[PDB]
Amino acid sequence: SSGMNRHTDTHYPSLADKVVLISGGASGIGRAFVEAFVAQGSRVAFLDLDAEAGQGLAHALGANSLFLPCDVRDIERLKACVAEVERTWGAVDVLINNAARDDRHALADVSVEYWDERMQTNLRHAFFAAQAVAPGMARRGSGAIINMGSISWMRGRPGMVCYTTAKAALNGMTRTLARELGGQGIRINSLVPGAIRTERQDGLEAASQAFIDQQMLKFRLDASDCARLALFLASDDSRGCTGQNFVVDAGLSIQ
Amino acid sequence: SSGMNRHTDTHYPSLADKVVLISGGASGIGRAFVEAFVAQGSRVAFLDLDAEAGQGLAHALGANSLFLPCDVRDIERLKACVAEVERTWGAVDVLINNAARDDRHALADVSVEYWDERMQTNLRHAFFAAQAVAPGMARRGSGAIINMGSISWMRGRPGMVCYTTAKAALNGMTRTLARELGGQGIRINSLVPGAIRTERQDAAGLEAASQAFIDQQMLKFRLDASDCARLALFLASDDSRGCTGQNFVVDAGLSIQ
Amino acid sequence: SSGMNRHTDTHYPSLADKVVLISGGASGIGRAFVEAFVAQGSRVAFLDLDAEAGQGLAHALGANSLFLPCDVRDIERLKACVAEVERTWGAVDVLINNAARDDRHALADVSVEYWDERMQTNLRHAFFAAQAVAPGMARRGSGAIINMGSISWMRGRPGMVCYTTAKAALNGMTRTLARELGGQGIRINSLVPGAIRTERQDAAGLEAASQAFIDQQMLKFRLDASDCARLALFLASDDSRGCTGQNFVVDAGLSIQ
Amino acid sequence: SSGMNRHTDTHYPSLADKVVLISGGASGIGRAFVEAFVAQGSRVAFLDLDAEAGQGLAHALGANSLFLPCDVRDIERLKACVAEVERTWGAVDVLINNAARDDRHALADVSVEYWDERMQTNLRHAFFAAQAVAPGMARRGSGAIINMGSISWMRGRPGMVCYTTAKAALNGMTRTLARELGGQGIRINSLVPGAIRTERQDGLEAASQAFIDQQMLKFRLDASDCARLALFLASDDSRGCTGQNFVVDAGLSIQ
Ligand SMILES: O=S(=O)(O)C[C@H]1O[C@@H](O)[C@H](O)[C@@H](O)[C@@H]1O
Ligand SMILES: O=S(=O)(O)C[C@H]1O[C@@H](O)[C@H](O)[C@@H](O)[C@@H]1O
Repeated sequence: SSGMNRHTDTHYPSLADKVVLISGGASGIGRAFVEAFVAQGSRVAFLDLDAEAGQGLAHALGANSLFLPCDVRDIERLKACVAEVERTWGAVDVLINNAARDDRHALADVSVEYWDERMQTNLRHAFFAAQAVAPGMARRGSGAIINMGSISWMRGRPGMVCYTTAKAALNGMTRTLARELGGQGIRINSLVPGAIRTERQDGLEAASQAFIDQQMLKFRLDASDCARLALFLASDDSRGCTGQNFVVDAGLSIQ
Repeated sequence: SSGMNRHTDTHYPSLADKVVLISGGASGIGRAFVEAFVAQGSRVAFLDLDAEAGQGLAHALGANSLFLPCDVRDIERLKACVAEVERTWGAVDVLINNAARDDRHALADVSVEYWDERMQTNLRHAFFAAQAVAPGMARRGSGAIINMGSISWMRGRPGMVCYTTAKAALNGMTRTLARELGGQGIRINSLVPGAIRTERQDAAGLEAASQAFIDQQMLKFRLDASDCARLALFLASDDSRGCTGQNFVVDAGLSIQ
Repeated sequence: SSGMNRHTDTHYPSLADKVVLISGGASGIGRAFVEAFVAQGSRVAFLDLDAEAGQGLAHALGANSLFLPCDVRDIERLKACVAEVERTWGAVDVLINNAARDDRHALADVSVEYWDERMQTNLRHAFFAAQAVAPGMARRGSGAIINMGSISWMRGRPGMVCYTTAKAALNGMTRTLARELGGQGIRINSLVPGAIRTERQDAAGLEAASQAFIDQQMLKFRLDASDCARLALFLASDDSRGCTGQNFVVDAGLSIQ
Repeated sequence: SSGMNRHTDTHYPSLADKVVLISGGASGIGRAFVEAFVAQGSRVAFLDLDAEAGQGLAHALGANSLFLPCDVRDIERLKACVAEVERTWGAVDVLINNAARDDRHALADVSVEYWDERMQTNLRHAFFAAQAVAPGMARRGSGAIINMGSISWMRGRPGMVCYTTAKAALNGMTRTLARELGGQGIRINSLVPGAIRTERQDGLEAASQAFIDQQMLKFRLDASDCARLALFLASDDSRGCTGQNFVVDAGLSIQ
């Protein structure tokens, strides 16, 4: 549907028909992933807590989109969501661990409850999602995982320790998973965005200018920038790339 | 006390009388830290699950050593241990988040409970220990934190996802905490060992695996606990006052292959 | 032309008509770049020392290919090659600094002359080529530079100090040039291959060394020139418009061991 | 002499009597190295182009200091300086490749001559100095090399391409030299300072404040900070450390 952004004019034949699963798929960056892969003729499942946003997006994208309600905190539901995707469409080809919560929080204010919940929301699911997709990928002898990283921990960004720490954790999990699963044909990399303009983000003008001034390239990045990178990392054109970060940040991380 | 490993012949005057707190202090690398700082005239508190090992080591080291029993999974006890150190000796000067569990485990087999507990044992405590020491450090306007890292995740070592992932997490937490707390005078770095010969790590066979480390390393000798302790002393002293947010890798080149 | 490796089935509309300049273009990885961009409807100029290889390849590819003979050590010729490309086709859109010499050499034996020439062959040209393309890019307000990096220095590979040192130098030059030129619309990244099977790299024995790469890699297959070209196309296209200052490693995991 | 800074109160017994060689030793950071190691009872040789500054410093430090005039561009003189140190005191124990020129220069203005000279002044000597000291170290079965790095290339600092590029080059040379020479007992690491206040550096107040605001620790670093790190990297307390960077920058590189 021509009202939904295709994100790129590039055409990746290797993406047609591939089974893509994306967490936090109903808004922002995750929504853009969903749209971009749909536009490449992939069969795209997405998970999200927001049922009405989820169903509206699936309605807009049509029958090559599948919306599954899921609180990623709930690993049991997460593994059921995976099982359901497998039954419908077969083994996942591409997993994008995208779901995350970047609510700001001061070091001194974090309680044990808040820490644990933030870790469950930002880190734990990425591991279990990978664990769930892996055996089916291995049966086929191929598959691709993309962990959404962040330059925040790289730049040592203060004021959201749980989020930055989870993100840092994914940096390592990418490397060890790449080794653990590479022998099975599965490649795992991390897509690492800079400051991406989305609806959810936000004096807005002022903060946007500060990003431009800090960046090497003097324009704002958006969700399309992420999705273009994702398509490449999913396609057969990145077949030899594993264990690695790919940073799309207009230079924000190098200051 | 006359039989104790001092770990180095170096003397750091800035370490005398400093309050040092170390988790997993009763054996292996943690024990070496405790000995080394004691030998520099620091006041060293240490936490460990093993009460008998803890009390024997504190008895051997004497009155500038303080052993507090603590399961680091238990945040409430962790915070009580800190508060007790503070009441005894004042604000902590040096925190070393050392406690960890590197038991091997297969990716495919990890359950939700195993994951959570491994994360609590390897990661969570390091944040809360930091949070507990911070206010007292800030009141003074100075302090140092050392997070024990690992080259395992850097080398993408398989077969212990929870441990390597926690270690990678500490890599990030170092950087953000360094920024968040630096305005208060607190510096935070990660000490990142390679393959350290210890009693646990030990437990040809052993000989063969030890040779493979030497063959893979750039320097052809086995690193031990003392190598870690010497690095820790430097990172605690006034000679590293300006260093923060950073890794310091003591690995004889194992991570560069 | 009907017999030519296209390298990928992907189609990048943004690459059509773009002016692509590639050093060491006549063989191996450089030749693959030339073929791949030609297959996307780019206008591709390439530089190489080997005149007969160069002219045959341009003859095989046709009128959207332009071969300029060039010794990259000779900066004057390098700048003349650039100016000639500019006059033919306009401002370069994509520069790929690919020319290099990875001949093995012992640390202890390197002379002052060998060092200088190896640095001129492996490093110097990449800066001057960048400097030559920059003004034309800036006039348009857009452009992309790709510096061929190597995992060799990352893995601290011995036995070719000048090559690994040049490659490490490019790692830094990428970052500073990205900042220095980004205000003009120019993005700059490094494509960093692992162990690429080529005719030269080839020249059990071969079989045994090839197996050792597979055993050391995370993905159990040999990478080739096409793997590099596919990465290059992405880094040149509008799909990487926002990426700058960065490494992109295509190494099947060889650098993480 | 109590007019010359000792830089630290720490005492490293393993440094007593060790033969230390430092390039660009007569001013700024290099001078501080010379003073600090002298104060630890090392036998310290230093190289510098400035003969009067060199001789004044050697005069202040006494007979455990040795000043050799040397233009590091001249590799022949560099290798003679090394040979002379070896003859006087024996094999070098510690080499600090410090000599460098950080004159600012725009990308478009660099000529071929300027590039080559900057590379000879900033990079080439570090390799040849290492090559010269190595065989003597290997005979003994021990030695330590410290390459002065810089966070400038890490932070992608514009406006001095030759300097930042040389510095980046040393980052790699450290790793490969560590492997090449490790089997001989020689360790090689890079000491990587942030923005160090020296006499040569420099509205000065304003620029100094901007460094404090950018840094995680809110004080200015000085030459002493570098020397304290150098002593550790030279001593037996870092015996197991090789191939690595050690960054002393108050957090400036993580922004
Ligand atoms: O061999 S590495 O994993 O590269 C380095 C070492 O890291 C440690 O934290 C592990 O507990 C060791 O078992 C391991 O040997
Ligand atoms: O084996 S690595 O040195 O780690 C990767 C590869 O890097 C290339 O630039 C070298 O020219 C190859 O000869 C080498 O195989």
